[PDB]
Amino acid sequence: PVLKVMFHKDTNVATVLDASGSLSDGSVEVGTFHHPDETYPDSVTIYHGVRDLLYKRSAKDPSQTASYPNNIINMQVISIDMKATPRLILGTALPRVISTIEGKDVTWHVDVAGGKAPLTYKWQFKANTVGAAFADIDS
Amino acid sequence: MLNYNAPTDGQKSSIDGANSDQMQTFFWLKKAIITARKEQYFMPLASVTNM
Amino acid sequence: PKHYGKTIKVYEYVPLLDDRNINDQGIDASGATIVNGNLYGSSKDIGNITSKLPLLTENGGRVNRVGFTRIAREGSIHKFGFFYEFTQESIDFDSDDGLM
Repeated sequence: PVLKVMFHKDTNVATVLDASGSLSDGSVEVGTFHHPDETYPDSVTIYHGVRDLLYKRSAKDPSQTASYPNNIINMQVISIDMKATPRLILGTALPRVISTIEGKDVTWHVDVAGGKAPLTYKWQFKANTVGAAFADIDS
Repeated sequence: MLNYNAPTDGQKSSIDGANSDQMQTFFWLKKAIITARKEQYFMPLASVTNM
Repeated sequence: PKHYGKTIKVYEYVPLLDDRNINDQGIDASGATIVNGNLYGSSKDIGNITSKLPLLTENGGRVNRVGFTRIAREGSIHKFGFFYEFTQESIDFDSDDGLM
């Protein structure tokens, strides 16, 4: 998902919030980024994206851009405030292979944490024959 | 800054190109898990008769 | 000792993971600021522990922060006493000696 970052000069508080959301505190819009990175999903968190976005902007006025000696590169004073929905993670994963014999019951359980409630689950089944595609199980 | 990513699960490290991949991505202990033989109870009871 | 009043005080240091350790130094794994400094209190919930575990990527900057707290005690002292009095005739003319 795309996240939107706003920066307040006086209090040095950076707000991370959804694309549709907005803030009327008096902050300015610095940029946007994808929280789950497309190429490196489990490599970088929100902090790295916020730092990379803030590297571009100017120290005097966060509205405009500046070169190296004049950016906002001191992250010790800057505080990150999170307002966006937490990312969706898979706490429990299905076993990769299940072996059984004919005439026995089998059970699959999955647990998902995070996201915005409520959550909806849909199950799909693909036949073993050649040229088969996923089809919904009749609920 | 994981330019290593995870070669397993389909992710590619940054140094490796789109075509190539890491030669070795796991460690093999070479020590196998085996189960013991089932024990027998009725066999010691029998008394043998020569044919 | 003398010249120090009537009170004795001492410090007690709280461990990192108790509920009594309250502060504002916390930073959660995502890098955002969080209300509580300690990773988790005296909570044994698996869900809470899983949510608040300290995890690291390759580059870990400003990811997990903690804080500490201390407590103080005190005590004081008091004074007691009592007395009695007598005369000389009560001692000289009494039936038995050794009353004192």
